[PDB]
Amino acid sequence: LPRSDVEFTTLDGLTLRGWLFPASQRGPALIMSPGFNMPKDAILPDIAKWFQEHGITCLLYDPRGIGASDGEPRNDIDARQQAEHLHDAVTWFKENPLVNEKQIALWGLCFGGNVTLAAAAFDKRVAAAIAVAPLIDSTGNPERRQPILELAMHDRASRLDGEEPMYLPYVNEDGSIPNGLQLAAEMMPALERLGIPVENRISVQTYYKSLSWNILNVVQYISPTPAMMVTPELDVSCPTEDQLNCFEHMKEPKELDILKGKGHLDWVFGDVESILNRQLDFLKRHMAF
Amino acid sequence: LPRSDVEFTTLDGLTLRGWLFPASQRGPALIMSPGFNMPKDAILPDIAKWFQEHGITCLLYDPRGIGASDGEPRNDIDARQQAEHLHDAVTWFKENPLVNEKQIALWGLCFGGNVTLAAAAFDKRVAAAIAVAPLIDSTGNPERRQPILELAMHDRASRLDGEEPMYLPYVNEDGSIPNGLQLAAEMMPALERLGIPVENRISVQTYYKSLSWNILNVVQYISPTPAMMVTPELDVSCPTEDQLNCFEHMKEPKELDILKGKGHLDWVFGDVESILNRQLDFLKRHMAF
Ligand code: NA
Ligand code: NA
Ligand code: NA
Ligand code: NA
Repeated sequence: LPRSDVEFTTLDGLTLRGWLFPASQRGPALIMSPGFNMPKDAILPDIAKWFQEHGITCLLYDPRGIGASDGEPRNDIDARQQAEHLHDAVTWFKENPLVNEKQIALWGLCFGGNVTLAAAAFDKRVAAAIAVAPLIDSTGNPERRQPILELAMHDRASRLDGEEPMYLPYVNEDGSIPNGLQLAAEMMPALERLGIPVENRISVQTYYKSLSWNILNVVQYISPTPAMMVTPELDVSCPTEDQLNCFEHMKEPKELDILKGKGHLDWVFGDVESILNRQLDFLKRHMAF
Repeated sequence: LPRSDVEFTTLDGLTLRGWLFPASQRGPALIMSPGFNMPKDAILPDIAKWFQEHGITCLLYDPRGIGASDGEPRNDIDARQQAEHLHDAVTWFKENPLVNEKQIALWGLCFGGNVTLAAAAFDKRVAAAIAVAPLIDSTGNPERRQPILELAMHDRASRLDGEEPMYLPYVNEDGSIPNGLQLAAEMMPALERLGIPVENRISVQTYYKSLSWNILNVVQYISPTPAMMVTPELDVSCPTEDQLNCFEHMKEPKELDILKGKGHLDWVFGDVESILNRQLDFLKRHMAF
């Protein structure tokens, strides 16, 4: 079946927009969340297509302030709000007659995997959750937290006087990287090298909100919702050690797949059929289909 | 001088309302945050009068969704947002021409002490911070989180359908206390007994937000802002041990004042003059007045 443009409303009044990949008959479903500061457009659509071809209806949408979705400022990341919006997505999805409401899973890549795990921590309507190379910590060096926090205070006060929101680049003109931005600055050239457009700016408030967000503090609440982590062995962008630390904080039932020999992104050039068959088997075993 | 009605706009578009207790000349200032789900009207006004009489201009306002301030749902507690609103309160104090911009301190009681420590962790424009009997953790029995999280999920879906927000009582009809409501159910009869009006309802969304809020994530960032914790020795509502554990997570410069033989709130019948004198001495030493 062809993909559809869809939109749905959040509790806080925003329209989020995305793509629906309907399966050929009523059955399981999957809500897919993209990487850090990225729209739905890159990488995930072909994965959605693969799941759709295996009977899973997929929802792929632009988070708040990204891509085609409402939200101001743009490129202003809020994990707590984004997890909340996944609850609103589940609410929306349940009304689709192709969707068995006991077979709604969440799937997330990179920052989307952080938000996916957090949403699974809170929403027992979710039948299963998969996190692929999740971004666990944005703190960076906490002794360069001070400049960005000062910028965040200046940004508030300036916007209160009608100024535009302040943004940080992934890479300063002097070649520097702002404190919590090395993953972004590392991924951007590889993505753009492959023709994937990248918004190379992020609101300074993004760093403020992440200091109060610690996924390690809520992942113990996912259980008994089955959860799978998919961790590249050689992830230097989202440190493999961080991802395994998160897995260690989770309770059973939880399942781990290590992508042997792969980094944060280059697994897309490996045996992706076998990667997705493994995740499909996880979903089949736990959502029963 | 007489107290004035004041109001100020937050970055996210709300009008918060409060009282101003102006000192007789330009000098230090103090932003005062009340306890859990409580308006500005209780206990704090007389403390503000005392600070005003010692030369400190006080702002005492209703948090979002409380009392005279904007916010929907009502009685929906969001520590992250309330700390953000403390940043906008600092901006309002700085931008108005009554106080010395380098002598703006934060003061908070109970849950207000939590938000005060959080705000001081992020905002280096603050000259000093005082937390009195800060509420550190509202998780309650984590094995009891499920009925509330389910109600939170249901509230979201219902409100999207046009329905009114769902609230919980401090005391259920069978005499039971909802999971994170033991402090509130304990303090309510005592305040009402003294004629202090108590809103005995809390949004089900309050527990949802609080699980992603852990003040111990950020209090190590307060330093170098001088911070003072005032802890009742026999606090059974916010366990003294939680408070001291928070204090040990903080760095220097910090100062601790144990209120010997006092509970969460009954220190208000003791030697408050000497209690406040130790806080005034703390402020004088760090704000040079
Ligand atoms: Na964080
Ligand atoms: Na593997
Ligand atoms: Na509906
Ligand atoms: Na909490």
